[PDB]
Order: sequence, then structure tokens, then C-alpha cells
Amino acid sequence: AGSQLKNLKAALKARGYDREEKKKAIAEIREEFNPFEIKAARNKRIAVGKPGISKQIGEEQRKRAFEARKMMKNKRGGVIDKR
Amino acid sequence: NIGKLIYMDNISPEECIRRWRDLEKFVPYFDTFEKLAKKWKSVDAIKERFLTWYELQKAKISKQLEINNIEY
Amino acid sequence: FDRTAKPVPVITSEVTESLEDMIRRRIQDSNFDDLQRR
Amino acid sequence: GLLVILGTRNGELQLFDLASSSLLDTIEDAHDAAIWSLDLTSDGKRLVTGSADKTVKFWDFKVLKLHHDTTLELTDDILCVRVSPDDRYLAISLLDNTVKVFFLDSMKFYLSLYGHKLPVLSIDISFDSKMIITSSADKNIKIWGLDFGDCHKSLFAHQDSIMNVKFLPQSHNFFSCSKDAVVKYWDGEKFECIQKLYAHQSEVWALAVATDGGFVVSSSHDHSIRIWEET
Amino acid sequence: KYTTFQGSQNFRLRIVLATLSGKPIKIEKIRSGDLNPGLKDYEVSFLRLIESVTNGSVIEISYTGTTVIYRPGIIVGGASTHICPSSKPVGYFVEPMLYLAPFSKKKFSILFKGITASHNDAGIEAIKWGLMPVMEKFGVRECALHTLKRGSPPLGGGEVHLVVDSLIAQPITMHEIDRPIISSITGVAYSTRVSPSLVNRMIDGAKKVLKNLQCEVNITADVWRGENSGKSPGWGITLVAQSKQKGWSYFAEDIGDAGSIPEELGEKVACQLLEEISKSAAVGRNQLPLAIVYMVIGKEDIGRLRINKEQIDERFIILLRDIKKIFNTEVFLKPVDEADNEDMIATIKGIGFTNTSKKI
Amino acid sequence: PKTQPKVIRFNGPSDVYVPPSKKTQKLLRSENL
RNA sequence: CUGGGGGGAGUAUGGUCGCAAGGCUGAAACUUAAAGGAA
Repeated sequence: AGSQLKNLKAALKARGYDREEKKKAIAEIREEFNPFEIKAARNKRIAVGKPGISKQIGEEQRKRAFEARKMMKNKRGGVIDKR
Repeated sequence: NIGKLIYMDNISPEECIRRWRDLEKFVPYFDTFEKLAKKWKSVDAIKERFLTWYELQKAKISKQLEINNIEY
Repeated sequence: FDRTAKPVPVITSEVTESLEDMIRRRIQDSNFDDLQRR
Repeated sequence: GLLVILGTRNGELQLFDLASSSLLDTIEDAHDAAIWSLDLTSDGKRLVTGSADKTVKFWDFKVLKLHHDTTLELTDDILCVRVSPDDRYLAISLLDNTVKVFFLDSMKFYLSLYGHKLPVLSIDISFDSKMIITSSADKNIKIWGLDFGDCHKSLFAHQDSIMNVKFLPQSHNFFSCSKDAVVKYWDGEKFECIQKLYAHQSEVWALAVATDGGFVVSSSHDHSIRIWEET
Repeated sequence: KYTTFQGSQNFRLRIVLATLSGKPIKIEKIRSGDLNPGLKDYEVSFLRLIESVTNGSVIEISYTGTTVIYRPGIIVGGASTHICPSSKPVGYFVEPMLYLAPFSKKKFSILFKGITASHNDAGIEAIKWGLMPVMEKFGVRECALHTLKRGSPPLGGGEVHLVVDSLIAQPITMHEIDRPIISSITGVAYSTRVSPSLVNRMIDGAKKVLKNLQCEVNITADVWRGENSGKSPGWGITLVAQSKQKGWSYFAEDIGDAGSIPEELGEKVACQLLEEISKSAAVGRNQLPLAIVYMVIGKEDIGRLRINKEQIDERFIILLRDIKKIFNTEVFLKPVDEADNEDMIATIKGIGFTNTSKKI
Repeated sequence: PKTQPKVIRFNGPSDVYVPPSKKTQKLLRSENL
């Protein structure tokens, strides 16, 4: 049907010296008109995943794990916190 | 007197200073600003504080050795 | 062990955000590398 | 209550009341030139008058008469004064694009707030005596933190000239009425515009907030005086 | 096995001298009779900094937190970073690293991240202009405290890159049998996230106190603009007095807070400096600890340094008692042979120190 | 019986104009015919 | 009115000493006026 550009101009005419309304409206139209960072399946009788966010948390997790192992790698001491 | 007071280690350090007349805090103890203002309105108290190679190395080490003896 | 080539980059939200604000800088300064009609 | 202090365009100050007739006393030669702004202290016994003869003066109430005792001459035409609501600061707005914050107890010259870029109208000090507003003919009001004199916002309102700006009693919300027939309600935390009130027709010269409760009156150039309450 | 200390006084000096000497210590009764007894977070993070700097040192905090066991190890250095807490600035953690700094395998390149200044601690300008020259003439030659950004309290957000890169064997033996003639008096007035006129007000106050002495006064001025300013408003002033024929220096600093007049702070730091000049002789009252620490870990010779009467205090002699408690050495205070003043000359025979971590 | 005090409030834009620009920026890290 | 390095034409530079870039100004602690610039 109608274009994403036409619907985007309609969404901007919809949303229209306050700041937080513009922060909210801009974040809303960005996460609405960005469809390639969700994943949609087809209901055989729909947003089923958030690929980029899942990827960035899965790689930041192992990034801090890798830096922790690189910090541990040639240590021999350690504080023993019994508190 | 003062060295025997310092290394006599059954008396408190303020007692050493008292019978002669804490390091987490880095900057030392100063007076009140008003006492220091009336003390240092004058300035004249401190106006006089204001205003061959092988044989050379051997001379430096023998200079240190004679300093060692004359301070022993 | 040593490995031959760098793996294919995973496209996360940080790299899409960096790429989008690159595009926004170019597109509000009209820094467009188009073909020019002779 | 039942007693009015006032200063006039020429070098005169005047005192009136509510029960009796007009003049308790006038003070001819209260200032050499045009008075511009006065302020009581929160107990009321001591008031401050700043005038276009490049001087401010202090006056006490002796018994119901005015006692001039001290006078601070500046280099420039002072055109607004204010004290803190807890007798603490004296903020005075000069014609030379700046304000100065003094200590009342020392005339100490605490701070100089600078960078407004036109001569600067009404000040206000908050109830906690921590946050000041600064209005001017630059079409913007600046929020300043009074502890170090550091600016917080420089929000652009009011496309002609902000004549007056006043806090609420107990909050950090404030009002500003301007020379383009509009009063505006702001908050001092998110610095949004809470409301854009649009009832006047011409230049809104003054506004005054209630001491408690917080209903605000505004009075303008179209000879109108109007009340604003809560919903 | 363990040399035992009591109380949470001189905590950083105890852990530092235990790392230098290689002796296992216990510190017992860390504020045990208190409502929240035990170690505090800033000294726990100092222990974490010690574990970062050394290698093979085992620190063993108890259940109650009121006693710590430090069995030291080899100083190895390396590049690191330290996110020190808001309870203490970066000076509280870079001051005890200047002792351990030239005696490691790999050179110190650490950047501390936190609040820059405090009333009761060392600043960036304090560490640099006061405490680096005494190391610079005790034997190190390449040491630098860089500010990448600085953060005034309470939110801070300033980073400080301590880099020492002369790994000496031992500090040289000091011989300062004179009072150094003060050639100039300079300083630095800094301000972050406030107006640039406060710096000139501070400078004018300090120099109107300083104007009656017949030397030369020069105070440099830096306002910090941008992301380099940090997360909070702040301003402060640090003066040094500079003996240029030998390199000695005597400093005094402070910072302003909420409600402080900059001319007041400038004249206060100026008068505090002149009192440090009065109560000083060849060191400062705060440069004196690491001066006599480097004299006691010098060679196995006699090193002598002049001090005056008023520099002796409970802090100075509790320092001397801790030095003798760890590695069994005494200072010998001999008086000078001229009597217009009361100055001792402290002679310390240094222990036979070398750094054995640097690879040959 | 008037108590006449004075005031002086010089502004310091030159203190930002003489910040670490070149010199302090470099120093604050240590025939024809 | 005595004092002198070493040819001519060039080339390169991970060395040392300098000088130099950014990026609309106002305008930063302030996303801030007027005015100007550019297109």
C-alpha cells in the first residue's frame, strides 16, 4: 500500500519551548519506523524478537568476560574479603 | 633529648611534644585564618629566606665515604 | 591458535546507531556522492 | 499589612497606609535620579532602594519613618534589586548587562553573574535561597545556581522582552510575564514550559504571586488586572 | 610471622612500607569500637590498587573488617586504571603510588578516575609541583601527572594519568645541609564549570597578600572549558615557592566550596603558604614523609637533610616509629652549630635497598 | 551620617582568551632582480 | 681591510628542533538574544 515516506510525513504532521515531548516523539517514531531491528514471523492461525539488542547484550557480556579473564590471566594474589 | 623521646616508645607522641616543650589527612595543620591573617599581615619574618671521568666518580664516592666517617 | 581472517562483523544496535548518525550528518550537510549529469 | 511603600520616577519615595489618609511621609531627595526597584526584607524592618543615579540605599523603619543609614554607589545605573527570602543575599541587576550578588551582612560581593548581553530586568531568588532567575530584554531568562554562580539553563522564551519573573511560594516553579502580552508558567527541574497563558492584549508590565497558596495576579498596559488560580 | 600494628592510622604508609620492605604485617583494630566498625571503602579500594600494582601479594581481610593481613609481593606495575570511590579524590591514591612507582618491573602508566580535589587530600597541582620535584632530585627523572579531565566534588568525573618511566635502582643519598634560597613564587589557580572571573579574583587576593615581599610572584590561570571541566562546579588555588638553584619547592593549596569568596580563598592560601615557608626548612610539612622515606630506602650510606623545629610533630614521629617498627632503622637528629634558629639535620643511614624486580 | 562604599567588578573574558591555546596548551602537560 | 669549510646538481626521511589543522561566529558554567557570514 502507501509508502513508508508518506506514512512518515503523516506521522510527523501527527506528532507536530518544551523538550521532553520532542524527545518522546522522536524516540517513538524512530523505534516505530525502524522495522529492521525487530523480527517478525507470520502467524499461521507479529514482533517475535529484537535481533540487534539481543546481539549487543550477548557480545557485551562476553566482552566483559574476556576483559575479566585478561585481568585474571597473570595474577597471583587477590584480596580475601571475608566480610 | 628529642631522639630519645622519639624512640622511647611507651609514651604517646603528643606526650613527646609536651615533655619536649594522622597521615590520611595529607595537608598539614594550619591555624585559623583570622589568627594567620593577624600573624602574616607583617612580612619581614622570612625576608632572609626570600631573595678525568673515572677519577670524578671516585672523588664522588670518596666524598660520600668521608661524609660517612665524619657523621659517624 | 592463530586464525586466518577476521570474522564477519555482527551488526548490533551500536553499529546501526553509528551508521545512522553518519548518514544524518551527510544528509543534513548534503554531502552526497552522486553522479553529476554531463 | 495595611501599609504601602512606593518609589517614584523622580527622586522621591512615599509611604501610605490603608485606614488613614494618604501620606504618612514622603521623602523628597530619596535619590538623585529615577528610582527603579525596591525590596523589603522578610521581616520588613529594612528595605533596599536601587535607582538610576548609580546608587543603592538602605533604609530602616524607626518609630513608622524611614532612616537612611548606608548607601552603596556603583559604577553603573542599578535597575533592579532583590533580597533572598531568608535575609541572606542581595542580588542587584545593573544596566551593565550583569547582576551582582552581595551578602547583606557584609556588603561582601559574593558573585557576579554575567553574559546576558542586554540590560537585565527582574531577578528572583528561590525559597531555599539556592536558585535565581534572571530576566532581560534579550528575550530569554537564565537560571543560575547561587552556590557557585554557575548557569543551568538559558531558555529562550518570549519574543519581545521579559518584564517580570517570579517564583511560586514553596516550589521551584515560576512565572514570567513579558512585553508581548503573555505570561508563561515554567518548572525549575525539567525546565519545560508548563503553561502558556494568553489572556492579555498588550505589554504585561507586572505580576505578583500570593505569599501562601499560590494564586498569581498579572497587570498590563491595556489597563487590565487579572487573577490566575489553580484548576 | 607478622609485624603487628594497631588502629587505622597511617594505613597507606603502613601498606606502602610493607610493600617496600617485603615484610608481612597485620593491622588490628580498624576502628573496632565504632558504630560502623572496620575498613572503609576508600581504603579497601586502596588495597585493590595495591593488588593491581603488585603481583603475588595476598591481602586477607577478616570477617568483621577490623583487621587486615598484608603479605607483600613483587612490584610489577604495568598499565592499569583505577576507578577510585567518591569518598577520596585521585590524590589519595596517587600519593601512595609515588613511593612504589620507581621500583617495579614495568613502568607506571595508571590513570585514576574520580574526584580531583578535596580539602584534606592532595590535588593534581599538589602532587605535580610539590611532590614530583623531591622525587626528581631524589633520583627519578621522568615522572608526570597528566590531567586529561578534572572533576571537582561531589560528582567528579576527572581522569589523571600518572606515568613514571624512570625505573631506578635505589634513590640517591640526600645531602641538604642548607636552607634553600627561594628564587621565585609561582602558582596555579584553576576553575571548572564556573565563571572565568573567579580565577582572577583568587589570583588578585593571593598576590595582594604576597605583594609586600620583595621576590617575584607569578600565578598562572586555567579555566577548564568543555568536557575537560567535569561534572561539578569547583575552583581552587595552589601556590608554590621555588628555589631554582637546587630545585626545591614549598607548596600550599585549597579549594572553594558552596559560599566561598575567591579573594578570601586566595589570601588564605597565600598566608598558609607563607606559614609553610616559616615552618619549613629544605622540605615542606607535607613533602617531608616521602623525603625521609626515600632517604631511608636509599643506599647503605648516610644521607642528611635539614629540618626545622616546628616540623617535628606527632605525625612526624609516628612516621618515624612506623619506619623503625617495620625495618628497624633510626634517624639521628644532630643540631646545627649556629644559633639564630632551631634546625636539626636528620641523618638517616639507608637500608641496603635495590629494586630487584627490574629485569637485567 | 551616610556610609558610602564603592565597588569594582571587572570581567575576565581575557582569562578565557588566554587559556591553553598555544603556549599554555604546550606547557601545561609537563639580488631579487 | 682579519675571522674559512670543501665540489656542482638533486632525492629520500618512523631521528631532533620548530611552525602549522579543526570547525559557522556571538556562545560558555547557559543548546542563549541582536547582528553578521554562508548557501
